[PDB]
Amino acid sequence: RIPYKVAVIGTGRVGATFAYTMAVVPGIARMTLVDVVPGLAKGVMEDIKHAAAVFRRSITVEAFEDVSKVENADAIVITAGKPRKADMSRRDLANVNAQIIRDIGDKLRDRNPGALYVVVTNPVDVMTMVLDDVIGSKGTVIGTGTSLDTFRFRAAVSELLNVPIVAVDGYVVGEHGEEAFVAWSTVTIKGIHIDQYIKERNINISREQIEKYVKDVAASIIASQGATIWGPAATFQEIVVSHLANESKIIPISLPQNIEGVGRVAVSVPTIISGRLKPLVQLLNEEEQERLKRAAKAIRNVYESIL
Amino acid sequence: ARIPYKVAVIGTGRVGATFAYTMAVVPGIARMTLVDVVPGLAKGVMEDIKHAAAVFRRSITVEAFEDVSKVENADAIVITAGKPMSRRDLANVNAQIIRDIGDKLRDRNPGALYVVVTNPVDVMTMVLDDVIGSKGTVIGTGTSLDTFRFRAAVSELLNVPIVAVDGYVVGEHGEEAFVAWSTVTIKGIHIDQYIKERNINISREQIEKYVKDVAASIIASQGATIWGPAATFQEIVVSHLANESKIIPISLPQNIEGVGRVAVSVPTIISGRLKPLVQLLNEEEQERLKRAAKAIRNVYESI
Amino acid sequence: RIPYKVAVIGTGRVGATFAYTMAVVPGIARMTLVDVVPGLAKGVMEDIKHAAAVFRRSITVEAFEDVSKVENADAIVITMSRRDLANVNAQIIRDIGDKLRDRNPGALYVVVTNPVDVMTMVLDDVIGSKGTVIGTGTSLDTFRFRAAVSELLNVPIVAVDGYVVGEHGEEAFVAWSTVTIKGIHIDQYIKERNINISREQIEKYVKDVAASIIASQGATIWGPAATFQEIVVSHLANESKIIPISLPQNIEGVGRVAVSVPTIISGRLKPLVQLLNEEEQERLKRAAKAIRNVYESIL
Amino acid sequence: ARIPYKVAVIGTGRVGATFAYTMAVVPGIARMTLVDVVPGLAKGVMEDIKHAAAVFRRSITVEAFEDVSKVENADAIVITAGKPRMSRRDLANVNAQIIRDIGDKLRDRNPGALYVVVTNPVDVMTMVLDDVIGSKGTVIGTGTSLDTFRFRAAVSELLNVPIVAVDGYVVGEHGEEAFVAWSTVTIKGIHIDQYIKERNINISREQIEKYVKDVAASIIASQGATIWGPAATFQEIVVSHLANESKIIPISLPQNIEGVGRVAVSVPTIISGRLKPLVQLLNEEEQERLKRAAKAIRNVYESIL
Ligand SMILES: [Cl-]
Ligand SMILES: [Cl-]
Ligand SMILES: [Cl-]
Ligand SMILES: [Tb+3]
Ligand SMILES: [Tb+3]
Ligand SMILES: [Tb+3]
Ligand SMILES: [Tb+3]
Ligand SMILES: [Tb+3]
Ligand SMILES: [Tb+3]
Ligand SMILES: [Tb+3]
Ligand SMILES: [Tb+3]
Ligand SMILES: [Tb+3]
Ligand SMILES: [Tb+3]
Ligand SMILES: [Tb+3]
Ligand SMILES: [Tb+3]
Ligand SMILES: [Tb+3]
Ligand SMILES: [Tb+3]
Ligand SMILES: [Tb+3]
Ligand SMILES: [Tb+3]
Ligand SMILES: [Tb+3]
Repeated sequence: RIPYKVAVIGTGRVGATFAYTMAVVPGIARMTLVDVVPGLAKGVMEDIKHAAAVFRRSITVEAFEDVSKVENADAIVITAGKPRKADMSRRDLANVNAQIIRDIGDKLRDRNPGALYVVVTNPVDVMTMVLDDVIGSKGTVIGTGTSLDTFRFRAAVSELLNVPIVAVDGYVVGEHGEEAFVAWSTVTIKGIHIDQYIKERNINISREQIEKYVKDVAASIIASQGATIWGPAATFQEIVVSHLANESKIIPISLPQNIEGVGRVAVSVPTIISGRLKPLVQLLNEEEQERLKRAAKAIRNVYESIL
Repeated sequence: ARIPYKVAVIGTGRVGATFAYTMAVVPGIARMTLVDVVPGLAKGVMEDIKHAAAVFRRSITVEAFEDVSKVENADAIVITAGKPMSRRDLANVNAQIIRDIGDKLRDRNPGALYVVVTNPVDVMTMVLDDVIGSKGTVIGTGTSLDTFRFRAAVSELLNVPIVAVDGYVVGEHGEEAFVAWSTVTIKGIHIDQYIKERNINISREQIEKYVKDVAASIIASQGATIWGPAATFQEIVVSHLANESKIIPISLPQNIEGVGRVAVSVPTIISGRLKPLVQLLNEEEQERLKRAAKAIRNVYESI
Repeated sequence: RIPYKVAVIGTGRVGATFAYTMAVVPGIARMTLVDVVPGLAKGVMEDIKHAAAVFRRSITVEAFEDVSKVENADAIVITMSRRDLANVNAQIIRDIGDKLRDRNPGALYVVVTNPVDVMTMVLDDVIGSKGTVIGTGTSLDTFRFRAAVSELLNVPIVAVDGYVVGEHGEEAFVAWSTVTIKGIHIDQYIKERNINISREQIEKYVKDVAASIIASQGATIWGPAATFQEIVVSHLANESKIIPISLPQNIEGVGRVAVSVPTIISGRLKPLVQLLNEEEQERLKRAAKAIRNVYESIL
Repeated sequence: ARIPYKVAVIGTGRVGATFAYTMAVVPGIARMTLVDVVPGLAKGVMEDIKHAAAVFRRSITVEAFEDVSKVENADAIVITAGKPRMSRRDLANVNAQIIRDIGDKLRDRNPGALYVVVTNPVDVMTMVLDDVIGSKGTVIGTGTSLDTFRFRAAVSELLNVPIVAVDGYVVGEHGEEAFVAWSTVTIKGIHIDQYIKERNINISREQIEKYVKDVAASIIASQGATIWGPAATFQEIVVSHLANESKIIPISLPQNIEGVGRVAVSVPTIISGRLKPLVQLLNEEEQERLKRAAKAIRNVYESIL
C-alpha cells in the first residue's frame, strides 16, 4: 500500500508492461503515462484501467503526449531512446541518446523534486551519468544497470542445477552489456557457495557453462520477440517499490559513486534500495573490485567521448 | 490462492504472452505450458517470464511447444489462436482452426477447462464444445471483459471507487452486448436511485456511449485490447481451478427456452462446475437474451 | 484496494484475530476496535499496528470501550438450551443494534452471536432499512466440511466445492448435490476410483475434528477469523463469491426467516435456493420452520 | 513469493499458532511442522489453521507433533518463548538448559536449517544454541527486529507520515538497552532531524523513544504479551532467508566485534541464504555504543554454567 505517483516515459512494449505490473501487483496507487506517439499513452492507460477493474485495484491514471506535463512524480522510469543499430558503435548510441536523456531531464527537472529517476536507455551507465548531471541535487538518478542481468544469471543457475529460483543468490556487476561480470564470490544455493554446492552433488556444470547458457537464453529471447519485455518490467517494479516502500533490498543498479582510483562513475554494484541508496562494494572480493575499476574506467571513456 | 494445477496457453502472441506473465507474477498458478506455431515464439515468451518469476521470487515450471499435440494433463487451456470482415466470414475461417486445436487436445487433457478467446467467441465456444463433448468443460470469454469495461466506466463517471461497482454486460460478445441495468449497483444501491439521490445527472445512454468511445481509443492506438483480456483469463481460470464460485458472465453452452442449446453470456457461477444464472436478469433482459441467443445460433448455422 | 471502515465489536481471541487478518491480508484503510474491558481494544490495536509496519501496510486503527463511539463504519462484525440462550442473547443484540443503528448508515452488520439465525432476525428488526443485516450461519461449516473431504479423499483443498446449509448448529446439513471434486460430483468421483468412504464417515469426521479443536484450543479461532474476512471483503469489494450465510429472506410456506443457503456476496446479497435439489429444499423448509418457531417465541 | 521449503514451529501457544496462521493465509510458505509438548495442542491448531487455508484457497501441508525429535528436514525452525514462569543470571542459566536440550534434539535431523531464537535473554540464548548447532545449521535470534518495526510505527504515528516512508534501525542488545541508530532514521530519504526542522514539528528524539516504551507497556497491560508484531516479524525474516530476498533487518547474529570477540548482537543485517552483518551502516558514535552493548552480552554469556 504506497500512496506515491510513478511516471513512465515511453509507453512502448517495456513501458506499457511496466505500467500493467504496477496496476495489478500490490503497491502503487497513482500513475502518469507519457509517449510522443499521439493517442498511444491514452490507449495503454484505458486498457490498464480495465485490468485494474478485474483485480479490484483502485488506481488513478493520467496519460499525456508531452513530458513537460509530468509533475509531483515520486518515481520516473525512462524507457525512451533509440535502439542500437547493427552498424552503430557504443559511442554513436551514446551520442544519439545523450541529447534525448538531456531533453527529457530538462523538461522534468523543476516539476519533479525529490523523485527517483530510473534510466533504462542504453548505454545505461553513461546515460545515468548524463541524467545525473542535468538533475543534480533536484532528485536521485539511477540506471537499471545489471539488475536484470542478475535475475537472468540466477534463473540460469536454477535451471542448470535443478534448484528452485528462491534458493539462488549472487550478483552480476560492472558495466551493463557484453562486459558485465558475475561476482562468483556472492553466488550461493540455499546459502552454500556455488563451488561447494556443485562438487558435493557431483553436478557436471562449470562457471563457463553457466555464463554461456545466460548468453544463449538472452539471444533466444532477442531472436523471437525482438527484445526482453517481461523480465525488465518486473525489475523496474522491484527497484521502484523497494525505494518508495523503504524495503532495503540488495539489488545491483547503475549508481553514480566514488570508485577508488577512477572517480565519480555510474556503475553497478550490489546496492541497498530504500529511501536512500547505498552501494556495497565490500560484498565483492579484492579480485572482483579490481575488475569493477576497469568497468568504471571503460564507462568514463565512453562518457568523455560524448560530442 | 495457491493451486497445484497446470494451465496451457494456446497462442502466445501479445494477449497469450500477457496472460502467461500474469500467471508468472501474481499468486495462484505455478505450472504452465506455452504453445505457438511461430518457431521460437513460445520458447522466447517462456525464458522472459522465468526472468520475471525470479524477480518476484516465485518458483514456477514452464514448458514451451510448437505443436499443440504436445499439451498433456493440462487442467485449463486458454485458446487465443485464429484470425483477428463480417461475423459469418470470420466464423468459417476460425471454426476449422478451433476444430483442429480441439481434436489434438481432447484425449490427452481429460477434464480440462477450455477457455475460447477466438472470435466470434460465442460461436467458437459452440464449435469446440461439439468436438470436446464430455471429455472436458468448454467455455468462452463472452462478455466478461465487456462487464469490467462497463464497471470501469461507471467508476470513472460517477467518481466512485472501482470496488463499489457491481453489474453485468450480457448476451452476444460484440456490438449487440447489452448492460443488464437491473444488476447495476453502487455499494449495494441500484444505480438509478444512486444517481438521482446524489444529483449526478448522468444518463444510462452517456455511460454506454463512454464505454464505446473508450473501447475505440484502445483500438486506434494499439490495434486490440491486451491488458484487460489477460487479467480476465486469470480471474476465470483461477475461479474455476480453486472452486472460488465467483459470478462472471462467460460464454456457456446452455439450453435457452425456445432457442435450444447455445453458448451465450449470462452471469455464471465459476467453480469446478459452471452454472448459468439467467434468473439474475429481469423479464425484459431475458427477452433480449433469447434474441442474442438466436443471433449466435444463426451465425453458428452458417458454418 | 478497499477504502472502507470495518468495525469489530468484541476483541477477544476471534475479534483480535479478525482485526489482524484485515490488517495483513486484504488491506483495509480504516479499522475500529471495540471491547468493554478497559485497555483491551487499545492494546490489540497497538500490536496490530506493529504487524502492519512489518508488512509495510498503511492502516488507520481506532479503539474504543463503548459501542456508541462506532460511527461511519461500512461493515460491523459482532463477536443451557438454544431456546433459552435465544431469550438472553436477543436483548444483548437489540441493545448493540440500538447503539449503532443511526451512527452507521448503510453498514453491513455481521452477526456471529448464537443462535445466529434467530439473532440475525432480531438485529434485522432493529436496523431495518438503515443497513444490511446478515449472520455467519453455515459459512464456517461449509469450509470445515470441504477440509474433511480434502483430507479423507486425499485431494487438494482447492479441488473441493459444496455447501453445508440450513440452521447453524446440530441441524446444519450437507447439500450433497452441490459436492464436487474438480467439478465431478462426489458420488461419481468415489465410484470411478473405488474409494471405500461413505457420506456418514465424512460427516462424523467433520464433527470429531471440531470437537478436537474445542478440546485443545477452547474455541474455534483461525477458521472463523478467515471466514469473517472472506464475507466482509466479498461484500465491500463486490466480488460476488457464493458463501452460505444467515440471510433474512422469503422461504416458500414459511415467509420471512434468516436461514443459510448458498448466497451471492456482493453489494447486494442474493440467496440461491435453486442450487439445492428438491429433497434439500424440503429439509431447508423444515430448518426455516424451526428457526421461525424460535424467532416467534422471543417477540 | 512462492517457496517449496518447510518451516517448523516449536511451541504452539499464542505466538506459535499466530505465526502458523500467518504462513497459512499469506503467500510464501505451504509446508509446516507444528510442535507442542501439550497433548493434542499442536493437532487442534493445525486443524483450525487448515480451515483458514480452505477459506483462502491455499493448498498447504501441515503435520502436528508432540515430540521435537519428530521435526525432520526443516529449512527454518522458530523456537517460540515458553511460559515466563526471577533473577537475571538465574533466568539465563535455567533458559540455557532449555535451549541446549531443544538444540540437541533437532541438530542431526535438520541439516542446514535456520534456527530462530525468541527466548530471553535473546542475544545470549542465540550464542548458547550456536554452540550446540555449530556448522550443522545457521543460528539467529530475533534481537531488535520487532523493536525496529515498533520504532518505525511510532515515527509514522507521531510525524503523521505513511509507514512506507520510514527507514531506520534499533540496534544493540534487545530490551531496556536497545538503542536507536539515529543516523539511519529517514523520512522518504530525508534524515529525521532535517525533516522535523524544516516543518517546525514539535517532536524530539526523547518524545519518540518515550512513546515506543509507553505503547509497549499498554500491549503487556492488556494482552499480557505481544502476539501480532512478533508473528509478523518471524514471517518477514524466514521468507527473506528462504526466498533469498536480501532485505536488511537487525537480528541477533553471532559475529566478531573487535575488543569483545564472539558475540550475538543486533546490527542491520542482510537477510538472505547467507546472513551478513552491516556494522558500517552505523556512524562512529553508534559503533562505540554497539561495542559496549556487545561487552554486556559477552559478560552475561561468560557467566553461564
Ligand atoms: Cl496519449
Ligand atoms: Cl515442439
Ligand atoms: Cl466477432
Ligand atoms: Tb559487436
Ligand atoms: Tb557486441
Ligand atoms: Tb572484453
Ligand atoms: Tb587484503
Ligand atoms: Tb463471404
Ligand atoms: Tb459435430
Ligand atoms: Tb453488429
Ligand atoms: Tb430524495
Ligand atoms: Tb456522532
Ligand atoms: Tb444438544
Ligand atoms: Tb434431525
Ligand atoms: Tb418436482
Ligand atoms: Tb542467584
Ligand atoms: Tb531492568
Ligand atoms: Tb540506559
Ligand atoms: Tb565516546
Ligand atoms: Tb550440573
